[PDB]
Order: sequence, then C-alpha cells, then structure tokens
Amino acid sequence: MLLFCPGCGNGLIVEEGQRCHRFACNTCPYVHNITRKVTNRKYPKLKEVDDVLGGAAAWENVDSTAESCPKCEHPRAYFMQLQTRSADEPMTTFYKCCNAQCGHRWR
Amino acid sequence: DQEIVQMIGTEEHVMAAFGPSLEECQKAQIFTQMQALKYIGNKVRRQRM
Amino acid sequence: IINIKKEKRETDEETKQILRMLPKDVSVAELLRELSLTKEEELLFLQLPDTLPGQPPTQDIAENACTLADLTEGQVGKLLIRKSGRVQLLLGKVTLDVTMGTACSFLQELVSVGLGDSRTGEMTVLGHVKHKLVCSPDFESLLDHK
Amino acid sequence: DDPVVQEIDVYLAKSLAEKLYLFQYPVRPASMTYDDIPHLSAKIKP
Ligand SMILES: [Zn+2]
Ligand SMILES: [Zn+2]
Repeated sequence: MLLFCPGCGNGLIVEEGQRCHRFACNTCPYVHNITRKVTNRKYPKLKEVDDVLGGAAAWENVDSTAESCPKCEHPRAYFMQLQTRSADEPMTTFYKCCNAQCGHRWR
Repeated sequence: DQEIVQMIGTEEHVMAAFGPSLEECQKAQIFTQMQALKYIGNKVRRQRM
Repeated sequence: IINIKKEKRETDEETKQILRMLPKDVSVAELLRELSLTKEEELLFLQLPDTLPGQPPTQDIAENACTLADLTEGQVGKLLIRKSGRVQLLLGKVTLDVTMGTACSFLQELVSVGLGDSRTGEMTVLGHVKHKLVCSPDFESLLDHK
Repeated sequence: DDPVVQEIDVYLAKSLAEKLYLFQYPVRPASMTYDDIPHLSAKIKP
C-alpha cells in the first residue's frame, strides 16, 4: 500500500527506528511509529480451470448431420465451408466423417 | 507525489501499477522542480545551435 | 498516538485506516437536510454563468458579461425546489438549473483577506467549504419559448 | 412539479467583494485542518 505524509504529500517508506520500525519521508522529518499489525493483501488470480477438451459432445458443435460423404456414404458428417479464394471462384469444402473413428479428411 | 497519484487515479490496481514509477523516481534524489529540469536538460540532445 | 496526526490513506473519503474499535447526494435532499433536518448554517460555493440575465446599471458597459460586482445588494432571485427533485433558480424572467458539481474531498476553506492598511491586513477564516454547486442556463426552455 | 417548499431568497453583498480569496489544499484532506497549526507569516502581493 502507498502511504503519503501529511507534511508534504511525498511517498512514505519503512525504516528501522531506535525503538520500533516506522513510516518515514525522505524529505521531511515526519515519522509515524507502528503499534499493531498492518497488512496489505493482493489476492492474486487463482488458476481455477482444469483444461479438459476433446469430448465428442463438445466436438460435434457442427451443422452437417445426416448427409452423404463421398468416402463411406454414411449419415454422420462434419463439414467446413471456406470462401477465402479469389483465383478459384467456387467455395471450398472440408468433410470430416467420423462415427467409427474413420478420420476422413479431404477437400 | 500525493497530488500526482490523485491525478493518475485512486483505484487500487492503478496505484499498484504506478508504484514502480514512484519507486524508480525515489531511487534518485530528485525532489524539486529544479533538479528534475537539470536531469531533463542533461537528457536533452545537443541541437547544435 | 495522536488521533489527528495519523497517516493518510489514498482514499480521502476513507482516510480512517485505523480506528479505536458515501452515496451520491442530490441538491434537493441537500437543502432539505440543510434546513428541515437542522437549523445550523453552512458555507457553500457555487459556480454561476459568465453572463447574467441583466444589464449593468450605469456601469459604462457592448453586451458584455453582467458580473455579480455590477449588481447591488438586496434580493436578486428565488431558489425553487419542485417535486421529483427538480431544483431551479429564478433570476428574473428566466430560470436556471442548479446541480451538484465535483464532490471535493480535500480541504477547501473560505477566508477573507481584508487589507485594512497598506502594510497590514486581517485574514478572517470564514469557514470550510464542503459542497460545490453549479448553475447553468436552461437552453431547452429558452428554445421552446422562441 | 410545484415549488412547494424552500423558497430561498438570494441576496447579494458587496462588503467583501475585493477582499475575499478562495484558498484550497489539494494535498490536505478536509478531515484534517490547519486550525491548531500556529501561522507565522503570510506574504501576499495585491
Ligand atoms: Zn512528507
Ligand atoms: Zn459417411
């Protein structure tokens, strides 16, 4: 905690006195002795997260369901549509057919 | 320094962030306007006028 | 330890770091507690518009600012407190709006430096200023009128 | 909203117009005052 002196409003530091540690100013002889406990906590942020990911329920946050993939022709699907091509006027598809863990990845 | 801190802000995090600057200023013996101006002039480039 | 020479915490409103063991107000409730709650007097400071709705009487003028020094003593206006917290100040044919200014927390004292002699003067401590009021012309009413 | 209460009359005074100065301490809170501090000198120019 930042403390200031009533004499000149400058910063107060801790310094060992002849009988007890005290707050003192580097410009004026104003001092203030310490009687009881004086604390100043900060309460930093605690890492409350667990960092779990990869669940099939959270993974299936996709639109395409019950389509026909060109690999195994099964309902399940996971499509990605991209439009970031100017040389190629049509769009771009990326299908991920995975129910029995096939791992289909093509264009 | 109290007036400077009041001008900056009264939030606890603001004082916690501004503390290192006050500490670095208190490292030197600069407490008056004349000493600060002397330091600045020492840090001023030579304009070659 | 001296009870008046303690340290100064950054928060001026909560300088009581060690003990022996504020919500924002409004002008209407301010005047209510100043008069109805108690009869004790209080020194206040208010900001007024640069130009007042009046002509400087024989003050050698150009539509300049009609300062308070140009006016004379006596009643010059009425402070009105309406329902729902509406507070106004009638200064003739117009009514200005009075609100609370910046809530000062440091020491603001009102004193008079009376220079009774060329080399001798009496400084009288009138009191301490706690609140700050601001008066502004009601441009909306003036535009709705004409 | 009728101005039912507190019709305060606003008077003007010119007795201390040129002799009134507003002093304020930005570093001293309003809680502590300089009443007990013995004033020694006050050098001011008109
Ligand atoms: Zn000090
Ligand atoms: Zn399929």
